[PDB]
Amino acid sequence: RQTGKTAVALDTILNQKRWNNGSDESKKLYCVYVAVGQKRSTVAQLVQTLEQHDAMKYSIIVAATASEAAPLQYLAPFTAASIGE
Amino acid sequence: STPITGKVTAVIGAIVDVHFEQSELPAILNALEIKTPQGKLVLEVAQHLGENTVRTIAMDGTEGLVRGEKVLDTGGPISVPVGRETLGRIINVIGEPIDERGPIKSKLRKPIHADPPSFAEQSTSAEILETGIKVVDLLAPYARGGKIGLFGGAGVGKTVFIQELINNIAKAHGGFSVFTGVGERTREGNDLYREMKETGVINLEGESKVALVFGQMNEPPGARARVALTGLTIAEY
Amino acid sequence: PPPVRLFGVEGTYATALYQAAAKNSSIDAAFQSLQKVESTVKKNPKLGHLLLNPALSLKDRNSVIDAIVETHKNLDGYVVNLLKVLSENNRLGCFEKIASDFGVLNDAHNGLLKGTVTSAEPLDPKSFKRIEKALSASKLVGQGKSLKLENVVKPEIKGGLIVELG
Amino acid sequence: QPTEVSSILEERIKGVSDEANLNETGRVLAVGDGIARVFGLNNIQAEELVEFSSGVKGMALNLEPGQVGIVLFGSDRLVKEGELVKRTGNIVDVPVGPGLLGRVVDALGNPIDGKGPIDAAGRSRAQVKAPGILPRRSVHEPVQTGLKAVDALVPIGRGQRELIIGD
Amino acid sequence: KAQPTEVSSILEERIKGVSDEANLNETGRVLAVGDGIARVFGLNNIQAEELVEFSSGVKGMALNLEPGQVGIVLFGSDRLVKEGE
Amino acid sequence: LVKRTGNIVDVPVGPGLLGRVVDALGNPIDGKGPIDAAGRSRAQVKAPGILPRRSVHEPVQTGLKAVDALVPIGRGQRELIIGD
Repeated sequence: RQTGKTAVALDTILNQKRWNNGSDESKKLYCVYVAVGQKRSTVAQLVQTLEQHDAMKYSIIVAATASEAAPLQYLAPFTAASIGE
Repeated sequence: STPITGKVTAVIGAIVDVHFEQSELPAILNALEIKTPQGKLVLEVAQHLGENTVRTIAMDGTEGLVRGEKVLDTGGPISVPVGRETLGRIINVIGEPIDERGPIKSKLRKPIHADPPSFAEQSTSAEILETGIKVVDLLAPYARGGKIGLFGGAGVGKTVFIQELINNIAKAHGGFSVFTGVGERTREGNDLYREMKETGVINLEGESKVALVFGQMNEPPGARARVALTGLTIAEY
Repeated sequence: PPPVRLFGVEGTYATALYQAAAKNSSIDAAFQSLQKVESTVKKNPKLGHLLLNPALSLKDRNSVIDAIVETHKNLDGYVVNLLKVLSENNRLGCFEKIASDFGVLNDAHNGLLKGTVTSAEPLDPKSFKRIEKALSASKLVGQGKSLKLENVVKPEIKGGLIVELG
Repeated sequence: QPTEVSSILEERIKGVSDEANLNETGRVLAVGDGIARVFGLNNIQAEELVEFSSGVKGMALNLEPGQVGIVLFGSDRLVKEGELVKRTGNIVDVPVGPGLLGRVVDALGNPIDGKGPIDAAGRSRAQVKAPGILPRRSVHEPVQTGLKAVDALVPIGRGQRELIIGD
Repeated sequence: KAQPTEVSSILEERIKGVSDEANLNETGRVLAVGDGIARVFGLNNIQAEELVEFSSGVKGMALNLEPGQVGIVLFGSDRLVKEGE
Repeated sequence: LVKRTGNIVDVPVGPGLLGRVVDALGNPIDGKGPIDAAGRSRAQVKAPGILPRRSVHEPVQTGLKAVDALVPIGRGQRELIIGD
């Protein structure tokens, strides 16, 4: 369910600041996260935690709040991948 | 202006297949209307199945309904009244109070289904509620802004804890409580009624705050499902 | 009992029309209005073919059927009632028109291409099938002699496989 | 492919193609295996008891737009296609009353104990909205089910709805 | 013989715009909408996997095409549209 | 075109098929050519009833000891097996 999976994602995304804090385009990464199968509260919490560590600089978040129906879900991972490309 | 109405054509299971006229196809989840010899028959449209016939699984008994009886749309989703006027009443899934407590006229009877808060309307906080029970006072705080779940089978009577929590909170609540009796056993319904009225929470004549709405468990399933929708609508209001 | 059941598939309407009209004379009378209706539908590329679409409203379907019938008395007979019934029962009956024609042929005309090793497109409009068949075949061979090509007799494939497999 | 076929599915078959005088009487198009479709009864009340002309009654749980289907509450050998069906126009009515006790009646009310007829307060509709929230108080009167543990550990009170689940 | 022409022009007319000037070739008529599904008759130019504006303010995806109707999954609530729109 | 064979599915059967591997209806597949027939009966024959049936009065050998003397396999012994 979440054996740290949500937490692991939070940790990896946040630790990205360790490298993105510099200026090297060689290693600076513009990470993003897709939101398949998540209640809007979880996304709110992850956004708040990221902004708390000041991660609103170079991270993105594809939002599929569990409110959204099947279309948004089955196309959200793919559209996120397109943003990633 | 024009009262849109159709011909309720087919009744299968607990669902009434409400056909409609040109441009009279009611939307899904809209409040239909069906006047019956037993009174009002509450049917909520389902998947609009084309052929100008929108399916519907009713919120009242399927019995007695006669094919071809006209059904006129209410122009929007299923509705129950919203406001402090609801306090002290047992609002039914159809919305007709089952306590014979007379219509407590409110400002609006909003449609049951609506939009949720945006991420710009969804906030979050860390607050603890005085649940008055040392169990929840110490081992697990209750959240003033967060869900507080529970568990336990039959005989653990968590509903008793629910009523107790409602009473203790209301005893120091600046805002009015709310409940939603999703398909409770009817006798437990009446006992909850008595305990809520006599505890002072449900001031039959005063200004109560804990508006208990019960799905009553003894109907076709649609009313039971939409009851929580109604209760969420009320609390949202 | 009809000449032979058409195995349904929106052919139930046509089968019933044939049976009811066969209660009356309503044989050439039935087929004539149907032929006129089909010709009228062909005579309007749109609004008569796009009119044969599921999306047409019930009021729209009844109105389109009425307008097609409005071509004077070209919709004379029980075909009017059948068209109106289909207008809510099943929109598309051009195949039902062809099936009505098939029933008419079964009542009076009969006949279909033989085949065997011939791909000819002839007809033998006679009740009997023990005399006129040879005359029809020989005539269609000696007159016209169109594209009746099955490429070659399948026996070539038969012998080829037979030899090629011991 | 200019279009699709003539159709996809159907609901009705017979070929009168005329006015509907089957508002009280029915046509038993499909009948078998204890379930029967009926053509007719244009505006029947759902779940109305209906009588098949052969001699077997029935209740109509299915009222599909084309044909309404009615359960054939008996040995189906008597029913046949095209047999007339008469609307009894009422919900399931069984004569039941204080004189019912001491015998065995069919759940269709008919006293089948073989020990004579049954006199009862009258026939009552068998499916009605139960006593809701209002006219009831908490079960206070006990019920002593005789068995020691039954009365003691899990006492089923007077008037209650307990169940005895088991293998 | 003016009667046939008048009848045909009246039949083409009185159809709002479904067969009047549109023929549902570029726009579409929604036969039915189950939950996010939208069996649509029309849009005779929409390709597979098509984002479509269902004229109810809610977009959606046309992720399957069939014989006589296109099943365009909707990216919004079912009540947000209606049959026939 | 679909041509009606006019006969229920029947298999080329007879003692001659000995040593020959035959396809579904009996089409030889090894490549040995034709194999004679002592009758081509339908693929679904009605089995003998009670009176035309009998007990397992004649035994046989399963060959491998294979727990076979333990549990025999006699005249008409419809034995079954199983495995991964």
